[PDB]
Amino acid sequence: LWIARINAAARQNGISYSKFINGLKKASVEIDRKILADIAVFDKVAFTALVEKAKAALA
Amino acid sequence: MKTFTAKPETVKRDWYVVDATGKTLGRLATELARRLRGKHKAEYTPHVDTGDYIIVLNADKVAVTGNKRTDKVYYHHTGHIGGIKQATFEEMIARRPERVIEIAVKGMLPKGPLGRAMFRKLKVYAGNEHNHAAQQPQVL
Amino acid sequence: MYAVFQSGGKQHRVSEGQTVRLEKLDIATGETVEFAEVLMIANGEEVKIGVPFVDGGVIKAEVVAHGRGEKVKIVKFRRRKHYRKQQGHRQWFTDVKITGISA
RNA sequence: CCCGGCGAGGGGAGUGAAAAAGAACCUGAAACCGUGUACGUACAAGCAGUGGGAGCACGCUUAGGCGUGUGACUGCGUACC
RNA sequence: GUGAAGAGGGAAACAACCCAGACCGCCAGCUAAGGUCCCAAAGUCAUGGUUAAGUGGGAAACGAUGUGGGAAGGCCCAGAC
RNA sequence: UGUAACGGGGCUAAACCAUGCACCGAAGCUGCGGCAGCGACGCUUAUGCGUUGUUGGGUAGGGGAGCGUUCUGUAAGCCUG
RNA sequence: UGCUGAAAGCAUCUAAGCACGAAACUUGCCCCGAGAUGAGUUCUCCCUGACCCUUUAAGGGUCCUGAAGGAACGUUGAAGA
Repeated sequence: LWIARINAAARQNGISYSKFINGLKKASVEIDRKILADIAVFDKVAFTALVEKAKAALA
Repeated sequence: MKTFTAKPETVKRDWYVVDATGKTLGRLATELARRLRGKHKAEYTPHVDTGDYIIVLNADKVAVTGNKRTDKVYYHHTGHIGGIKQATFEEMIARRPERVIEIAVKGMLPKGPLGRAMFRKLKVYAGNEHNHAAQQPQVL
Repeated sequence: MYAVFQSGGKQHRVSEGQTVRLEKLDIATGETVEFAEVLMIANGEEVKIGVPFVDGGVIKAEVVAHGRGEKVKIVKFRRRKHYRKQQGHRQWFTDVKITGISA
């Protein structure tokens, strides 16, 4: 349920749950994505930006 | 305050022409379950009570990719264990849209529980653009 | 205001809720202690530039108010299966919450 | 007093605190039952569940997620000695 | 090795038999050993071979102009096939 | 005596072996509550509350501690038609 | 059973490909069938007067020169549990 909102559309962008998470966890302040990412269910239209932050090296 | 989402009856149905029929059949007949439940529409109740409406188009194209196709049987013996048996195989039975060679979800919701109310919501009308007997409003 | 509190409680990221914490080892029934232990609380969680976590600490502290959870709510189960017969036994604990952030 | 079989039992009177003391004389639940407020419901599985919850016969609230039970979905299982 | 007067997660559903493992709580975190497309809740990820048979969850006494990786060797352009 | 050796459905590579990586994740140690036993501490000591260590399934045996329909008694004592 | 014809200038029903074939599998055969609750439908025949009640898409409720009709309607019977 809660992770649905960070994979159903993010799939077609290639940002695949299990395989994104190694990239993300390289940053020691970004740990608790478990429940705190669920705002993504309504936040879509300005949540689109979130993955720009480190993309140069992340992607 | 709850994280749960019952009924939901059925709030997300995603009306889709399953064109994957034959040309990558045994990849996505395995996961028509996880579609009715999930992978896009997973955002509400991905385990309990729900319904879906996927759009059928052809049936006798199973493709299936192995020696299995011309020597794997199916059995029902519907009365008194049958006695006298049956021995037709997969590309010979698929000629008929029946109950075992065409739904797939038979084997993935595999007993009847949770499946007991969602048998023909996908219509199983078969015969291409000549047989679009599905939803009049705009399917994807 | 959007707490950073997690010990026995990390659901609590809501601004008021209501949602539970711990009743801790020592006095937890006294209402208030009026002092404020935290300020790493939030930043983009409250503004027109959005983030899902703790990047900042925006001027708004959290008061020490463990509140008045004094009537004994529901706590206990038992033991039986085979001959395992314990039907009092259960030494107590409970949960409680904050007095309502006046900010 | 009134009906019925010149009956049985009740509906009011009534000695009476009382007929929940009425002569199948005990001030009084138990094995099992009848009409009903609403449930679940003539595709049934597996000690018939406590969960987790939709809204339903009904009830309180200057709106405030509760006070109520058969128990759509299904999850967990084998309560004994 | 603690077996039941020990219950149920192990290795298949061989309660005992490898052994340390539970009082009792959560709309909270995760440890191994089974796995990890599934009923089933995470990559059709990246990075190297093999394999082209339905091979995997049936081997023992042999077989065979189908191929696969390696190091020596024989024969051959004064002409071996 | 109904195809019934993973529980299925057999998957042509999703695999089979080697090399990278992070998710699931029994009651299994963690969040932080409460605390019976035998020990060590700060002191107290009729003794106890917390700190600190060992740790909290329980038919053979020995420790050692809670309460009743009311009888014989606390009490012409206070309680109640 | 053999056709072309190779793997390997051979020999050749197979390798790539064909054409037939039997209690046999199938199959509008013979016999019932969504009582297979997937709940599908053709063909042919038949109903259009006034209105009320709020807690409204949930419905609840009336009254129309009483229509053509319906089963007990008088014996049964051919099937009669």
